[PDB]
Amino acid sequence: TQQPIVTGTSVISMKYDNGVIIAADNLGSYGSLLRFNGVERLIPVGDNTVVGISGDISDMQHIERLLKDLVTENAYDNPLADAEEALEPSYIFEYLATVMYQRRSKMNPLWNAIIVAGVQSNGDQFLRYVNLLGVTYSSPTLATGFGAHMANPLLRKVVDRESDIPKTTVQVAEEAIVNAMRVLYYRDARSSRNFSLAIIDKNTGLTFKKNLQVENMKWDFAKDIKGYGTQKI
Amino acid sequence: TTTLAFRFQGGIIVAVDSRATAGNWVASQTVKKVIEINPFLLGTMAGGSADCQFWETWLGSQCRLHELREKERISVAAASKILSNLVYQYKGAGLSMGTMICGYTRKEGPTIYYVDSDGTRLKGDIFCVGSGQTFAYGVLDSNYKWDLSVEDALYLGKRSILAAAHRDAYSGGSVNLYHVTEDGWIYHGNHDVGELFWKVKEEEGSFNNVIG
Amino acid sequence: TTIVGVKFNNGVVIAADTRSTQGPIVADKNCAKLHRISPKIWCAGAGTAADTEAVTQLIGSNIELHSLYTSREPRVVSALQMLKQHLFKYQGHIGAYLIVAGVDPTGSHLFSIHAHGSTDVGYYLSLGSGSLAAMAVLESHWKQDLTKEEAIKLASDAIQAGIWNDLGSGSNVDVCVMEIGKDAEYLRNYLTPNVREEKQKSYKFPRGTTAVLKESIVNICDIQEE
Amino acid sequence: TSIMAVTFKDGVILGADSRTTTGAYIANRVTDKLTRVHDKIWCCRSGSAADTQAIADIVQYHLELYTSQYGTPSTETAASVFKELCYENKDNLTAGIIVAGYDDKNKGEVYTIPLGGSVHKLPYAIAGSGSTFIYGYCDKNFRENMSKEETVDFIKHSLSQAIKWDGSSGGVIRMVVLTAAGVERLIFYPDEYEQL
Amino acid sequence: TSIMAVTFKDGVILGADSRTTTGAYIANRVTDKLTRVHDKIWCCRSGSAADTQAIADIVQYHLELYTSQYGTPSTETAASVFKELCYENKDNLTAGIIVAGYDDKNKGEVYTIPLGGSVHKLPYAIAGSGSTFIYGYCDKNFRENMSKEETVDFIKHSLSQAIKWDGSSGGVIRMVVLTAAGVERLIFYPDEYEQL
Amino acid sequence: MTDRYSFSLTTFSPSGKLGQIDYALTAVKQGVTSLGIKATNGVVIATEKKSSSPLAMSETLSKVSLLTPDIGAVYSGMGPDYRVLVDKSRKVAHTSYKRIYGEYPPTKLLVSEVAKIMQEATQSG
Amino acid sequence: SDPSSINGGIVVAMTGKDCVAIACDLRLGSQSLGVSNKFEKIFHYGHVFLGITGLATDVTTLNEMFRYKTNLYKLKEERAIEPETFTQLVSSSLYERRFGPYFVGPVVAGINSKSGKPFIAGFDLIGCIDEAKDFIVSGTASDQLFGMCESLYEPNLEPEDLFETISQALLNAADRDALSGWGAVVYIIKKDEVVKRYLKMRQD
Amino acid sequence: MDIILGIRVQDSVILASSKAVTRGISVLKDSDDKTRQLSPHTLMSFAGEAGDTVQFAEYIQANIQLYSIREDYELSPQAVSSFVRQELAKSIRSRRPYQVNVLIGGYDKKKNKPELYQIDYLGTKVELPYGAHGYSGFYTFSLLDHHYRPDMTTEEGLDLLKLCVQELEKRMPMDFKGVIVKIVDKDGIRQVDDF
Amino acid sequence: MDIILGIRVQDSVILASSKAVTRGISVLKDSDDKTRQLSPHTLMSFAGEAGDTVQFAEYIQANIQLYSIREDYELSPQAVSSFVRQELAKSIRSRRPYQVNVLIGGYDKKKNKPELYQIDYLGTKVELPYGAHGYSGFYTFSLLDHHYRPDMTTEEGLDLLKLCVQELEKRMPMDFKGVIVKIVDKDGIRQVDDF
Amino acid sequence: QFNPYGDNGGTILGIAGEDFAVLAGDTRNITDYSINSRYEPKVFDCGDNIVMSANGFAADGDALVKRFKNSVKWYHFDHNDKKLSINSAARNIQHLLYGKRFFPYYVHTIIAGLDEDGKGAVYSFDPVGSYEREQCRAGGAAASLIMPFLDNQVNFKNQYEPGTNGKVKKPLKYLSVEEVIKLVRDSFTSATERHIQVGDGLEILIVTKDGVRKEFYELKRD
Ligand SMILES: [Mg+2]
Ligand SMILES: [Mg+2]
Ligand SMILES: [Mg+2]
Ligand SMILES: [Mg+2]
Ligand SMILES: [Mg+2]
Repeated sequence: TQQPIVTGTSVISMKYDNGVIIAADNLGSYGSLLRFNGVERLIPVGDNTVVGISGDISDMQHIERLLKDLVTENAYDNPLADAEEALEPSYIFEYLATVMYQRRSKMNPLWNAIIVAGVQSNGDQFLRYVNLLGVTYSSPTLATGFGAHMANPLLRKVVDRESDIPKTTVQVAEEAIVNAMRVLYYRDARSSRNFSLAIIDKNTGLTFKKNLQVENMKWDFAKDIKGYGTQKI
Repeated sequence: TTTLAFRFQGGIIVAVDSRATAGNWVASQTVKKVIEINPFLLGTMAGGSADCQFWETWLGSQCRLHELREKERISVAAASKILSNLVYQYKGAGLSMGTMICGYTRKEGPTIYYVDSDGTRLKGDIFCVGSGQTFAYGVLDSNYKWDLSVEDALYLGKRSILAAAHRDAYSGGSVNLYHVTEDGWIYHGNHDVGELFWKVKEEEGSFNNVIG
Repeated sequence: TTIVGVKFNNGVVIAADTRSTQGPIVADKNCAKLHRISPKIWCAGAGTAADTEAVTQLIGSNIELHSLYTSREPRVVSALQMLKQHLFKYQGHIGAYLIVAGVDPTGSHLFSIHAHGSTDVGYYLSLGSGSLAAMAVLESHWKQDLTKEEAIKLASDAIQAGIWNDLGSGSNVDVCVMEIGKDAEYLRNYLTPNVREEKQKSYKFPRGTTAVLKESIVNICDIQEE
Repeated sequence: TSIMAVTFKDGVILGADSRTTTGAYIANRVTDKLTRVHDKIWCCRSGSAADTQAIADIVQYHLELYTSQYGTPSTETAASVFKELCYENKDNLTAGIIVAGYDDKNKGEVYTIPLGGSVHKLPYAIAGSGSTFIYGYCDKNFRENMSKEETVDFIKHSLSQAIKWDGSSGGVIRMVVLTAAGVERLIFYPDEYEQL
Repeated sequence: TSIMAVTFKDGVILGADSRTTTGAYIANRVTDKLTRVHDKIWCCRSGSAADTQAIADIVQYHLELYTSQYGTPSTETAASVFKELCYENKDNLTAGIIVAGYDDKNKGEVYTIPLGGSVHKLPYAIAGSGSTFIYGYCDKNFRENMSKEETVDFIKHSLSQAIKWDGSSGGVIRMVVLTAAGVERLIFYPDEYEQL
Repeated sequence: MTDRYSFSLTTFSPSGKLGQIDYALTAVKQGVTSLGIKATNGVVIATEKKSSSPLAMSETLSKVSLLTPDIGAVYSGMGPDYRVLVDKSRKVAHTSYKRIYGEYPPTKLLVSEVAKIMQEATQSG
Repeated sequence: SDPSSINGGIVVAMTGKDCVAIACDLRLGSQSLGVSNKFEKIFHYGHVFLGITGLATDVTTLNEMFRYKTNLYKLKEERAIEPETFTQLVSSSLYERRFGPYFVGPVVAGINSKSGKPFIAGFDLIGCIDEAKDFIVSGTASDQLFGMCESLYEPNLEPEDLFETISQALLNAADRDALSGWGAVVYIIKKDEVVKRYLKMRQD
Repeated sequence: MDIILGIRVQDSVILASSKAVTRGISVLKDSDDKTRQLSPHTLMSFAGEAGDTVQFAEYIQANIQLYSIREDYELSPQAVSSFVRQELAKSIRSRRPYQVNVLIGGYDKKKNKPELYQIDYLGTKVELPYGAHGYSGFYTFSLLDHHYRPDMTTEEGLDLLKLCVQELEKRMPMDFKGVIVKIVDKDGIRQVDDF
Repeated sequence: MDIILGIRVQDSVILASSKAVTRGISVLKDSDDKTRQLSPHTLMSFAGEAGDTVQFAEYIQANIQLYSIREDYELSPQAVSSFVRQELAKSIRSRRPYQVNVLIGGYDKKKNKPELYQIDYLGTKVELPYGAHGYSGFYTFSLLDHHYRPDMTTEEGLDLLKLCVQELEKRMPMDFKGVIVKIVDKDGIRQVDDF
Repeated sequence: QFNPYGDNGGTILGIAGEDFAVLAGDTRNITDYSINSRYEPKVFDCGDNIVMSANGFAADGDALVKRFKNSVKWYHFDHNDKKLSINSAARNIQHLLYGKRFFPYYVHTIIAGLDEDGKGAVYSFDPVGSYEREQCRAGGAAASLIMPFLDNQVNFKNQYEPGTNGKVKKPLKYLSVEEVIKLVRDSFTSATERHIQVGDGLEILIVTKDGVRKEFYELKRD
């Protein structure tokens, strides 16, 4: 049993017709102190998987090393390490899910919420969630922390069920994600303007976008707001 | 819960209710509170349902191993003490158990051992365990005799569970009856309390307070 | 509960879902959360349901008496000031969380009020367990100079976000539109996207199925003549 | 919350962020924490929103009744009324208020009233959760008798840093300028102050 | 405690105050919080003195044994050893350590390891109770590729403010300069830095 | 200070007359005429707006007052006494009825409450 | 410990075609101990019927209180109180004890004597009105009653059909609750006749 | 105190009440009468917290005796029981509630019927053929359920009461030092001096 | 369990032990023998936490019986009491201590003397002329202090024991269902079947 | 303090027919007032004509189902591909659950299939392994809403034959698979209306001698 110290906030994600998108801001908070502004919380594994992690950053870094070690280990005595016997998103997830549940069962959890986003060998979209309790679930849209409350409602308006996935293009999906990130910046006190976004497409592969910013923000209406009730000036 | 067991001329009567509750919610009305350890030994289920179920069928395994090794029926004393010694090892861990280990052997005759998760092991003639135990004790104490017939003893056990089932909110559903003889136990049926109550009320003239 | 308030061109609109719950159980599937403080000042409540209904009636009553005394139509700021000073006095023990909206001779207004007595001004607001789902929609689609038809659309879309995504919210969308120089129009069950499907079976019993002990006529009438 | 008030040559300027949080949820991102108790006596509010609003409303009442009887009150008088409420009700209040005002006789004055209910007259004052991060910056950069433009820059840069580090602070930077000329409201948006 | 490490053109400089308190009593007013784990790899310690000393001693051992086998370790390697101890024993440690070192290949590097046991490579790092008050100042005044004299002034001014506001910090400002030229210790007394 | 008049100012005279009530009725007699007529589908109440000066805006002086949405009142006698009675009548319709039953009082009961206030001014100290 | 579940018991009310039905079990207990099988929880003031679950002392107290208040109401108003009005009275009365409440779950049922409209209403312990068209439930087996009522209920049931629906709703809900049962009563209410039926049920 | 029983038979009400008074470690008395005569044909037994029991019982007694003098009339048992309930119901929300449970056994001279009321410290009143407070019912009610008849004689009621007391003496851990039994009928209140 | 008494007279040790076994609400048994024969001339009574009492007593019994077989020799009461004390003293710092208080009554055949040892669950041993555990001593010791003589006969010891039991039955709140009395002398251990 | 347990809501229902068995469950997965997934399968085919669901805390639920499926596999390896009978599976699950008696799987487990005589069988477990064969068992959030309805509509409790007035009970006539599915659907429709954690979708697994079949139905998504 511990308490999280340096933390990362929402990870948001969704499926679209040819793959998955995942995004997460670059902030490492220290309580209310916005301590670290250059933290990458999307960690790619190979060219077919991106693991998004929120919660305790020290535990994130540990998980990051496990995944790095996993790639090394898979390559051992494996002539098809970059082909048929490459790591799948489903392998990477199941491994993490095992670790998370084992650690909660020893009463010493990795204080995280994780979303594994990727594309399988047969082109199938993979998107599944796991957290410090070892709880797992899959859905056309997945989000951690504040994202669950604010991003999901917006992302679900695009893909409300399984049948909406083939109707959703990468442009529409990315637009919805980027908008959700803006909304989280407005409303999550532990978020930052800077974020990273990763697209894993079955045709165009892994596109990893760094140093993105929330833009097209509405603030002008603030000038007209005065006092808290009766004040006019 | 209400469970009882008493010794008499014709052996042992074991009688239990059938209700299981989680708070005020009635989880089940068809629970088996008599564990059939083997064809000769019976155990009652009060306190922790799992703890009673698990460890008394385990007890059946130990009793089976005993008679394979010793080529002889295990005594009720020995069988009860296997269970009591086991739970005593777990003392503090939070096992919850209140059971009567019932059997009828040559050397002992009809024997009842009250075994407890605190490690208590008591031999006795009449035992009553559960939330409705006090109600069943009343009927038992005032009507019990050693020279009861098997028919009257069975009815007494049934009636004593009914007395508890009526008053105790956490007892009811149905009554399970067993008669333990030297040649083994004999099951004497499941008796719905709802139907039994009205039947007993009319035939016995009891429960005048209740309108039927 | 999901409740929202949205300012527009010539007035303000409030909206709410229609699910009231006791823990995880749905007590009423068509609750009326839009309350009237005065003809053109309406409010929606979240938190302790008795406290919201009770505090709106009390202020609504004192507002009416104040209106009669002053020979002037009631103002939203008066309802606001009376609500907050009452709630503050009770230090949050009255668990009323309100979005107050209305029109008066001063103009159109939109405020929120929290149980400890703090108030806030805004062009768009949301309260309740589905407030985050609703606010996401409001932050995504709100703009300046909304029309009446756009504001109703936005408000109800925000409530829907709560209905679908928040377990504390559900059933229908109630809306009330308060426009300047007009009667406030209360639109009860403006949307009905959660009608229960026909059951597979009828559970009407044969008559005489229930066992009966005694029948008797109950005397509800008064003591009779003669 | 990040709030401050700074005296300068022509008077005084109050500054504040616009973020109000319930835990990690931003309940209001466009809050007006600069509140008016008299024509040229304003205050910055920090702590319990309910408490500081209730206090400010009572003060405004007291200064309105004061004015009806004895004419315009001093900034010191306003600070005393704030103090009286905060001190006497310290057990039931969580309020940190900065009082700033402009007289013609006294010019710009700033009074800070922390949790305890004590009063401290200062050349400038900083308060709220975000103030902790700018004690160093403000102490190094503050000068007395600055110009209006310099003071606006000083507040803008200060609250920019407070907002940058404090998660409880954010949104727009509101300011209110108090001088002989009158009362001027200023607003500065994220795109402006973040790049500083 | 007020501690910081700053990279510059020629390498890196570590800075620290000298105050160690037990409650409000200053147990030691001339503490050396800049500690040596290798020839040109030092660290700044904050948190439990027992814990950070125990950790530093173990690291020094590990880097001494590393050097005997594999030659001079990198600053990254030293930070990893610090992290391994802090992370794996997070339940029983209260340690906030800044690791600073000079390679010829990598030049000046700074790694901060906060409570959790995470590692963050930075151009500069600040830590300790007094650091909260200088986040604004340090962010506004830090530049990359400063000179030795500029970096000394930056640290001296920063810790001066940290000391001024933080009661837990005080005494002298110690500094250690890490460059190709070697290891230089610097000390600055209250009469010097207070008047800044 | 303190209201030291804790005794009745209206008392029975030897003849059994309550002088102050009679004198109040005399003041009513001097007052401007007002009337009421009940129809099958409504009631009408009317009075003269006796303007004290032509410079006065008689629209600002309401002799006929709404008590509830379904109840109205008019008077004859002392205007100021009427005004305060209307204020009390409006409030009592809420406090002793609407805040209890969630509806406005029936005419007879509101009248009863008004009567009670007037009776108390006839006996109280 | 929990005052609303010491004594146990349930009330359910339903609307039908030109009729309402209100029903309750008869059990009063001291937690596990059954104390009385004749503790009726439904009362009436003129043609307005009030069921009350929860802490039995308060059930009794509130019945005596509403008898008191409806009697004075009648003397002054010169007419019997209506369900809609009484509902507001129950709400007012409960909320006046906001910070020291009666631990009860009242249920109003009746037919408006002037409009002939069937009416039911429920409250929490603090006065919040639940005015459902279909049905109101209350007591220690309210969850069970919700389940029964939700599936068994259909609108516009005739009096003698409604009787079967509400009876079966109550009975089977009470049989899944340890603290409810020991007999049951069902009132079938029409505009100018009310029938009261005691049901035969298991006594455990 | 501990055990108080009540049984309403054909033509009388019988109240049995323990004699023990225990101060934690020691039994200070073994002859305590836990009952008060409220009126000639109304008897109230009581059990609960020390001091509160007697204080409450005597307070009720005084009030009923006051009523009896003022009106020159004996209140019905039902009327007395309602008064008592209200006092306890008032008490439960007080600053310091009376922790007292009572049984009211009375003979209604108007209706010529015995009546037994059971009221707990919360003000929970129930009219019963037989009743108890505390754990007494747990042991005794199964016997009373079985044997009780509404047309029992006073002698049969006493015999059923003896059986209840015997069961208590067998299975209760506490020694309650026997019971004082009193009978309430048309002729008034009398004590059975041998039990 | 509850009351255990011991008295060493001229030529024997007498142990009196209650018969009740209570499971919270109900008295499950009224004939329980709270004693074990450790050797032909050594008897141990016991009282404490449920399960632990019998488990401990039988464990001691087995060990003494094992010693008796190995050496073909009966340990002196003093030797047995020292062994028992050590086991309890070991127990008190264990993960889960035996919550058991014992009286060891023995007749030393070598010295031709009766011996009574009192040992509590902490391993606090004392040799006494008369002893008790729990609250038993509080009621009985004033009587034993007064009447006891070292040259008492067995019959006189039993009479003084009856007086102690009577005082317990009068002033103790709990019904301990009488006592089983056993006598330890040169001829061994025997039970007084009428008491 | 770290809480190793959580509540993922959900509601499951097992009904044993004459020569069949159904195990149904909603597909909604939740924490607090948020929906995690509108379709997260909860009832699983475990092989050997056995279906299983472990409702409650989904992590323990997933762990248990996984370990049981594993136990079926190893039962085949160790005992010459012998079919694991429903009664044997039930006893095995008891030991899996009781294995963690002092740090339990926070789930209410139900399995369904056919017994060795080909008759319908449902077994019901508590979190620590006490179990029983049952005819009818709802588990999870809305169990209290469903079971009374089933007592009334499956077992015909409190229902008597018209005319006799309480003297003759309604006879316990056997229900077809189509009749059971109606009662399952109506149970879940009603539970969805009155319980916030129930909704989105209903997935039913039907077990017969021919094998395991699946049926899916939409539920209200509010
Ligand atoms: Mg406050
Ligand atoms: Mg910020
Ligand atoms: Mg029941
Ligand atoms: Mg029962
Ligand atoms: Mg639902």
